[PDB]
Amino acid sequence: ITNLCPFGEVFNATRFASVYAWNRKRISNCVADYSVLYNSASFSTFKCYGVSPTKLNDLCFTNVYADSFVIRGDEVRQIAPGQTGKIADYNYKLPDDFTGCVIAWNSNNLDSKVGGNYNYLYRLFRKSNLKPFERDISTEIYQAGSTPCNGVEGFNCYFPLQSYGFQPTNGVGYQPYRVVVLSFELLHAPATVCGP
Amino acid sequence: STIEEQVETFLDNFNHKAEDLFYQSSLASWNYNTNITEENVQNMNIAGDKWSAFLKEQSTFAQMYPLQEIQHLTVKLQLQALQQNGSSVLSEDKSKRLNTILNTMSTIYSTGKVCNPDNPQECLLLEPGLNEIMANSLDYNERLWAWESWRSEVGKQLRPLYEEYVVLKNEMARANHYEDYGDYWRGDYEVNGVDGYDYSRGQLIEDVEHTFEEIKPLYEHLHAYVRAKLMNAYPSYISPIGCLPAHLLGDMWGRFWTNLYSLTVPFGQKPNIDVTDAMVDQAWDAQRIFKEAEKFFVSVGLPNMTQGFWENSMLTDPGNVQKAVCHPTAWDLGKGDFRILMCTKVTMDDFLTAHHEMGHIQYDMAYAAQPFLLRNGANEGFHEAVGEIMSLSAATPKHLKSIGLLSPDFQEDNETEINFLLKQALTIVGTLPFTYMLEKWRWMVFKGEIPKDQWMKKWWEMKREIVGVVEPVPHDETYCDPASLFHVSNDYSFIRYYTRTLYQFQFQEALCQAAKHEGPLHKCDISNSTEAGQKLFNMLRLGKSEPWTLALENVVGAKNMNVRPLLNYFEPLFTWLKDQNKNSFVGWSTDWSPYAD
Ligand SMILES: *[C@@H]1O[C@H](CO)[C@@H](O[C@@H]2O[C@H](CO)[C@@H](O[C@@H]3O[C@H](CO[C@H]4O[C@H](CO)[C@@H](O)[C@H](O)[C@@H]4O)[C@@H](O)[C@H](O[C@H]4O[C@H](CO)[C@@H](O)[C@H](O)[C@@H]4O)[C@@H]3O)[C@H](O)[C@H]2NC(C)=O)[C@H](O)[C@H]1NC(C)=O
Ligand SMILES: *[C@@H]1O[C@H](CO)[C@@H](O[C@@H]2O[C@H](CO)[C@@H](O[C@@H]3O[C@H](CO[C@H]4O[C@H](CO)[C@@H](O)[C@H](O[C@H]5O[C@H](CO)[C@@H](O)[C@H](O)[C@@H]5O)[C@@H]4O)[C@@H](O)[C@H](O)[C@@H]3O)[C@H](O)[C@H]2NC(C)=O)[C@H](O)[C@H]1NC(C)=O
Ligand SMILES: *[C@@H]1O[C@H](CO)[C@@H](O[C@@H]2O[C@H](CO)[C@@H](O[C@@H]3O[C@H](CO)[C@@H](O)[C@H](O)[C@@H]3O)[C@H](O)[C@H]2NC(C)=O)[C@H](O)[C@H]1NC(C)=O
Ligand SMILES: *[C@@H]1O[C@H](CO)[C@@H](O[C@@H]2O[C@H](CO)[C@@H](O)[C@H](O)[C@H]2NC(C)=O)[C@H](O)[C@H]1NC(C)=O
Ligand SMILES: *[C@@H]1O[C@H](CO)[C@@H](O[C@@H]2O[C@H](CO)[C@@H](O)[C@H](O)[C@H]2NC(C)=O)[C@H](O)[C@H]1NC(C)=O
Ligand SMILES: *[C@@H]1O[C@H](CO)[C@@H](O)[C@H](O)[C@H]1NC(C)=O
Ligand SMILES: [Zn+2]
Repeated sequence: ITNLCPFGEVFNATRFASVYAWNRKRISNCVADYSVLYNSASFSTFKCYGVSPTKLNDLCFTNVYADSFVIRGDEVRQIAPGQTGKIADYNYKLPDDFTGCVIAWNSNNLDSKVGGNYNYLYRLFRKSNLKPFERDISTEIYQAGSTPCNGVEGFNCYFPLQSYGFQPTNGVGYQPYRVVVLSFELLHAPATVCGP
Repeated sequence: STIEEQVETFLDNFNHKAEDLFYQSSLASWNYNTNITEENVQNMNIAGDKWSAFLKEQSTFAQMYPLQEIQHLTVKLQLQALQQNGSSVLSEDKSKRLNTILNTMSTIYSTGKVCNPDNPQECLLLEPGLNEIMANSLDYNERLWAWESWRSEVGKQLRPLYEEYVVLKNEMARANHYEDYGDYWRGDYEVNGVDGYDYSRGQLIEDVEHTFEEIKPLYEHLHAYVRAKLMNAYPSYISPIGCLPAHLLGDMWGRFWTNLYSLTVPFGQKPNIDVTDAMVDQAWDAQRIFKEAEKFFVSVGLPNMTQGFWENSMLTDPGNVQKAVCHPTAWDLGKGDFRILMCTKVTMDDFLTAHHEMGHIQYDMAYAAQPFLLRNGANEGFHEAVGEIMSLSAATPKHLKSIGLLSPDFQEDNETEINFLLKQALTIVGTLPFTYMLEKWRWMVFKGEIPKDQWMKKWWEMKREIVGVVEPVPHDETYCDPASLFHVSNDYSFIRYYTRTLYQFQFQEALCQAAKHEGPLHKCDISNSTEAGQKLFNMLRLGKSEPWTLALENVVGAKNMNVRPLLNYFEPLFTWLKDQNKNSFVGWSTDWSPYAD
């Protein structure tokens, strides 16, 4: 088919999604040269699991997914199999044995404005942890007490979404990092994504 | 759904919502402190009022959880903090009024200026104008004019402010069930609910006074020895039994006798341990200074300063244009933003202070991982001590030869050790009576033992009695000479410098065992000692999660502060001063003063 993959559409996007409502795009009917991604060398974190990148290039799949979102720098450590923390519990959970790749780069110059960028949210509370690749955007008020909340914040009643604060002056750990998680799938259906 | 589980959730919700609002307050306060304009005060006022209203909101929620039901003390201590009411107790007018009072003093100190009598168009700031006079001038009248005009033209402005400041600060403290504002400040050292490690706020005074009595004999001989050399420096102006005149002490208030080294050096023929000349001769700038301090901490395994440190810190006087708080401040703004504000000059003084306030920063960085409310030193004394651990190693001649500020031929001998010990003593010993006396004056003013009527009377009584320093000019009650010092005027507890001075030798003692340096403690220079740094680090990462009595034992093996390490440091100088003073008076009479009646 010889259509180069729209990687430029996801990695170079003007805007990314908040992590609590991460965004996934299916890559179909395309030829993916995966080496050109690692050879951009812009990235701070580029780890693959359940597959070798060298071998990954000469390999076919029925479909490829790219999940994009943004979190704090020191929280990127949670985008890895079998991890615990605020993000992997209530925002984006990878399975413990995982085939795919995790890519992240510092997004300070792009997603932090003077005075603060608050459009980026993250889920802070939830009744139970997320199953892998589960996604939750409920806005119901978390109840921590025997007393009901009546749908408003209050005592032992906390709105479950919190806002990221990104200023240019923040330490590296508090700076905004952009994350892309590459899922591969193999169905009983014709492969639509290959390398050269 | 147990009470302990709800509180953990409530603290977590707090820790996440709190971080940004504090960061905003820090960020606005940075703008004012770096650049005093009326606008930046308004913006700073708004950020702090927003943060204060958040705490009052959370405090109301926090006060609904029964405190005694919390088991783990680490959690219990955070919950306890959030119930404090703080300044919310003050009525809205009284709250705004005190904020206005504090800002007015804050500005007066950093921007007040006294003009020359012969020429009224040349006016001088405290820094760098007056500090320089008090630090290098050898003329009595010049030092006298700088000393007296600052007190009379600026201190008298602070008097009616401090009067109402005491009243409101007292209102707020006594409403939080402390006996006075002095009690509130002492509560920083308080430890409760931990068998064998508790520390009562009253215990702090007992310890400070008890430790002080062992320092008196060392100080008296240092005092007697300095007065002897001074009697040659200022011929007819010094009594051989009298107190020392305050303006002859080396800086604006006589807090550090450091600049008296030039007049009081024991062996002038030996090469200079005051590297100020070498720094100037080698064309050092402030960049070089802080890089040599950064390089130091790295030598023991501590991290480089963040990129945001070198980018955002103010390390030189911004100029005539921008008006800034030139006092050395070390800033943990939260969210990983670390900064230092300091109007650096090329002096050994600033070189050592760079190591000091950078040690402050390393501590801030080490406990960054803690939950929000535990991000803080174990107590005020710990925080103000880490930097002086380094200042102790950096100042040693061995370290100075190591970095090239002493000639590579210079080798230590006994006269050299005495020279070094004497300078260290002028800085470290000299400040102890000064520091203790000041804090006692405040504690008595706050408690109410000194009436509004006799503030300056009792202040100078204690200066002659304790510090052995006399005022050159009689000051009535229109003055407020305590307020003329940065800490008094900018609302900072001062006892933190007394306890840090005892702490630093306890820590040094334990670190020179870790580097297994053999010899006298005054030649230590822990450097290239990963083993030493890691021992110090393991205590810094704790922040305030453990009681300082415990954390202090974990390093030095002592539940409480001790002066034995401090006196063991200066022991060789102690015997030396005793021999120098055999034909000189030691002590002083309170009665002689350098003026009539
Ligand atoms: C903590 O750890 C650091 C790192 O190890 C130490 O810094 C090192 O210090 C040593 C000495 O201060 C440096 O070693 C070399 O020292 C030479 C001194 O010359 C010698 O003196 C006589 C002869 O004159 C001899 O006994 C013996 O050879 C001495 O070494 C310097 O002159 C050298 O500098 C030269 O470097 C280059 C390299 O060829 C030349 O081109 C130059 O022209 C110059 O002459 C040499 O540097 C060592 O380099 C330092 N290391 C680093 C990384 O800087 C600290 O001293 C230590 N601190 C403490 C407190 O222990
Ligand atoms: C030390 O601190 C001082 C603080 O006083 C700093 O001095 C200030 O420097 C900043 C530099 O950013 C200046 O701010 C700028 O002001 C510009 C003025 O623009 C006028 O015209 C506009 C027409 O479009 C108008 O919008 C504007 O403001 C009005 O509308 C605003 C809402 O739109 C409203 O909020 C305002 O209140 C006002 O009603 C003005 O009429 C502006 O265009 C810039 O965007 C910028 O904001 C300040 O003027 C300086 N303050 C002074 C001179 O007093 C100083 O820089 C600091 N030092 C250092 C080293 O940084
Ligand atoms: C996101 O955007 C950047 C650019 O903003 C992409 O990087 C660009 O990659 C192309 C690859 O074709 C580079 O073009 C090359 O230029 C040389 C010039 O001599 C030419 O000889 C080559 O044949 C090739 O065409 C381009 O220079 C490079 N730009 C930058 C600034 O590095 C990046 O690939 C995009 N991301 C994705 C996933 O597509
Ligand atoms: C902090 O201030 C609040 C002000 O509300 C105090 O709460 C009050 O406590 C007294 C005595 O316990 C009651 O009479 C009031 O009814 C309480 N407030 C309300 C809203 O009813 C609180 O006591 C103060 N903090 C401490 C430690 O006492
Ligand atoms: C701390 O910062 C200094 C100064 O930037 C670093 O020293 C540089 O190290 C790089 C490679 O490690 C060299 O290429 C440079 O020549 C060094 N000097 C400079 C840039 O002036 C040092 O490595 C840093 N240390 C740590 C632990 O991060
Ligand atoms: C330093 O004092 C020692 C103490 O024993 C003494 O013996 C010696 O004279 C001195 N060392 C010198 C002068 O190098
Ligand atoms: Zn300090």
